[PDB]
Amino acid sequence: ARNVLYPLYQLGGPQLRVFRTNFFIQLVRPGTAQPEDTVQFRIPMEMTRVDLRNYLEQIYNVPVAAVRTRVQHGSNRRRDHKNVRIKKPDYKVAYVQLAHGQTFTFPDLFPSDLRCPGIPSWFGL
Amino acid sequence: YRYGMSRPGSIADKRKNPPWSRRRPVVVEPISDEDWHLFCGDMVEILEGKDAGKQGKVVQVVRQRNWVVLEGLNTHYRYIGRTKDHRGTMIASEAPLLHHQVKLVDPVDRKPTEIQWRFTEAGERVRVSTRSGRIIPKPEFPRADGIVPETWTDGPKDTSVEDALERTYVPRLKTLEEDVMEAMGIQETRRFKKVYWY
Amino acid sequence: HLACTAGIFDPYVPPEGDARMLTQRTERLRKNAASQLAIRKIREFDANFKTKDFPEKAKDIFIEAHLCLNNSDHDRLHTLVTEHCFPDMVWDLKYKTVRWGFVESLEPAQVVHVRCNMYGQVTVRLHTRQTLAIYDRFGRLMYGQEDVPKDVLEYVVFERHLMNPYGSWRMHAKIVPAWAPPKQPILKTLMIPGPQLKPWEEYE
Amino acid sequence: GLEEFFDDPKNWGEEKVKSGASWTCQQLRNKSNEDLHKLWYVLLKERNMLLTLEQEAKRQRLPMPSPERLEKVVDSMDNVDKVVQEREDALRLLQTGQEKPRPGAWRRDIFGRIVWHKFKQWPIPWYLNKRYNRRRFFAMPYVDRFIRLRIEKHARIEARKRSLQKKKEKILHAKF
Amino acid sequence: GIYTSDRKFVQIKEMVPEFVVPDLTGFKLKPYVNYRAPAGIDTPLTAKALFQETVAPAIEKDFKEGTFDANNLEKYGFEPTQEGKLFQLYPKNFPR
Amino acid sequence: AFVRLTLPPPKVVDRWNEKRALFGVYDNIGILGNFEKHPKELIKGPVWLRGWRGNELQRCVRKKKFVGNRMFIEDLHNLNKRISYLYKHFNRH
Amino acid sequence: YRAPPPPRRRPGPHSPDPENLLTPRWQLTPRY
RNA sequence: AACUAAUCCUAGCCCUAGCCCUACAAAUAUAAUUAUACUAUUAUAUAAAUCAAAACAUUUAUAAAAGUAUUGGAGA
Repeated sequence: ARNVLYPLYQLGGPQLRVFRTNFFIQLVRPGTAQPEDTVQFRIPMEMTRVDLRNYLEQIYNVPVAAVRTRVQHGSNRRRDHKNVRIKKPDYKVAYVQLAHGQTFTFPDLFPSDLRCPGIPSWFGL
Repeated sequence: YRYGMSRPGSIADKRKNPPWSRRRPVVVEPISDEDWHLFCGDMVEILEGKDAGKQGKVVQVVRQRNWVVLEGLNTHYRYIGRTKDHRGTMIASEAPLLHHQVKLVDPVDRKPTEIQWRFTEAGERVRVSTRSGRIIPKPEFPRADGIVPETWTDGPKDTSVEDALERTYVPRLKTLEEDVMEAMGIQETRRFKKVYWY
Repeated sequence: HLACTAGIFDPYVPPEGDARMLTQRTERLRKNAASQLAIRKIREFDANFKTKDFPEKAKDIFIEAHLCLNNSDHDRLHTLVTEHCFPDMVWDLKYKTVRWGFVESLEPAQVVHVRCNMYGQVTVRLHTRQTLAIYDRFGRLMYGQEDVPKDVLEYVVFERHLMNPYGSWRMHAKIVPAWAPPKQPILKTLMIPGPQLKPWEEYE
Repeated sequence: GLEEFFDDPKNWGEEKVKSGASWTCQQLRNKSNEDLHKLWYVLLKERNMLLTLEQEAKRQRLPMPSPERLEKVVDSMDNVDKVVQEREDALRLLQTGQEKPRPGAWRRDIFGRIVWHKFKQWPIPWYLNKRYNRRRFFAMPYVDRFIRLRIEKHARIEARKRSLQKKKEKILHAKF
Repeated sequence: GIYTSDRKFVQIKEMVPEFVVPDLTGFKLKPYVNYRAPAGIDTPLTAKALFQETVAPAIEKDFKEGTFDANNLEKYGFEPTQEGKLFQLYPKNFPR
Repeated sequence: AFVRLTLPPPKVVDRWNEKRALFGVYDNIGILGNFEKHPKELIKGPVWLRGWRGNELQRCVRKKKFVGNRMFIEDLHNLNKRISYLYKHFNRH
Repeated sequence: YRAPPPPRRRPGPHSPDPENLLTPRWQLTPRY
């Protein structure tokens, strides 16, 4: 869940459960060379690496061994016609290593007449 | 933004209406939804234009410019496939017709009779001729996308017809979250401490 | 929107010696089995379409279309011919002046074969003497003679959209018989370039 | 599963993938609360897979097959949320009568404007929270000049739009 | 989690959201719907409709029988307080 | 300078329209109405100059008094400053 | 065209409304 | 018939009239826009001067009666 308030927890409170998840993630081909088990993911900035582990393990039943995440700064050099800087949306790249000996490789998605020139050929005259 | 024959947002439209355009505004007389009487598929007679006096069926209506498009009428000639290798082939290209340039046709008598909007027993609004009052029923036109709802066959990720129409909701004094707990039987005895909202 | 279709539904095969040649008219009667059912389809929408009288109406359109070229009457020519015919006629005549005239027809025009949601296509046989002279932008003569008649035999196909209430007979294409003589040569001279080769490559 | 993040292998390389219309609000209302919760995940799973494919398409600089599929899913998800929210909203009014899920009230800011203030959760009461008391909900005396400007500005706005309308009217007279 | 004194992170299990994933087996609803299926006119649910569907039948039966009193409003489904429920309608105590 | 290469759009004026044709009617209200209503009473315009005329300073001063209670603070202050400059020029030079 | 009706001043007694803020004080005096 | 250039009409405004007004989520005064404790929380005296009196000093405006009676380095 993103862009929402989570209930404040105090001693003796229930466990926090998100019945419906607003986090949306996309699998991306690794730009750098990574181990085959390692997988790159683009996730919302408010999601934690633990949430991704729970997200994959619960929603997709994918076993995860290790996770490494980075935040990419979006370029703001670009400017519009009005001279207002345009900022690329910042995104987080998550390197997820599979567990149970599983291996991953990015799927291969998207597998007139020449003798008489200048006179229209229509003329027979 | 001046609306044109090209669909808004197209590459040609961007050239036609750049953000920095400051040309003299074009005047289009505002027409109310009740006032407007021209719809796609309606047989109308061109009051004025290149093909004035020829009855045709509407195929596109740009209400922003009060333009009615008749296929094969008010039609000019242009080259299709004009390229370096080939000279090109003439084609017939339609030009926009303003709303006042066409009038609806009475089916019984083929004439450009002025019409007035009025409801029917079924409740559907129908245009009625001011003179020789008659009911001009709404014409039947195929869906623009070409998809016939009945002919459509479910593909992958598409529910069957019966499944979608099934009603399972049972009115009760419980929210979705509570209902999900009841079905799944989640049990939690902890309770949040008081929170001072302010 | 298209009011004509490129190509010919059924290509009529001209027989050698037809120029020398009642007679051929009976051959259509013999071949009415192939064409009369097509003739009925044109007749159904029109009912006045007859192979005997059609050529006169078609001939006027053919002659008129050529006349528009002399006056560059593009607007008029569009009505006379179908959209397929127009690009061929006028594109190569840009920035050129042509004097075209029609000498008396050698033989009467006769319908030859017809084969049409419905575009009736009628093949017509025409032999006529004409005069042609084309000049450059500067007025220099580049093709044809101003006042010399050339006898030309060709088969002309007209096409009308039967379904449309506004459909009319407009010239669509010309069928050229193989036995027809070659066209006159151009006054100017052309050069066929030699093979183009890179510095590494050598002439062969 | 990882396969769920990607489209059907058969569909890969196809110009489009056949898909139907999005779920309408009325149909979702007929569905039960438990059914609505399940459908949200089903739509979400399809949405994520389409997002994954679209991102790869952008990287490959290739067109996305049947982009309307994502739009249909998003519309269905939005329809689901409101239908569920409608049931939540109706019950909240019945049991409590509060027109908003979050406690709030109308308060005056330091600029003299009246704005709805959404209450925040705190572990201590307001009087024991100095920082909350530090927050200013009162207007300074100098705002009186601003209040007059706001009334004048509102009057000025009416004049400007009328002037703008007059210029548009010139087009009507000029064109006709 | 919570950052306590000495700059030490201590994760709190309760504050960590847990994704409750429903079982999609046996569920007949899919992301898209047939073009063959007619669309339903939108009828947003309101408190009047919710009360009529759920609460009205009980009171109507009770009113005819005469077994109705003000003290037993909770009997027909009124909640005196939202405390004790995991999901509280107001103030909202659960995430989307 | 360079001048237009096209003529301005033609203008057609109706000299017998209701406004022009009936302009001035009832201007003799006083003599033809027994002088019950003075022709100055037929003046339409700003309130402070209906039936009255004066120089700009008098007009501005009369405007301030007539709608001073309805004048904007910004406008009233600006008018006072302008009047101050006008007063010195007329009454001292 | 026909000229509009001549302007006429309303005759007869007219009583100003005392409660109205706009009405001047002197118009509400006994002298009035 | 030439390059540089030039050509255009509304973008809009101005003055009166009329009219008082009562037009998403998330985050925020802490370090504003930082989802929860810290640290209590708070504007403003005649308006003056410039200016006029050719400097400068008291002084210097901000319906008719009438610019009259009066006031004033009796001077602006």
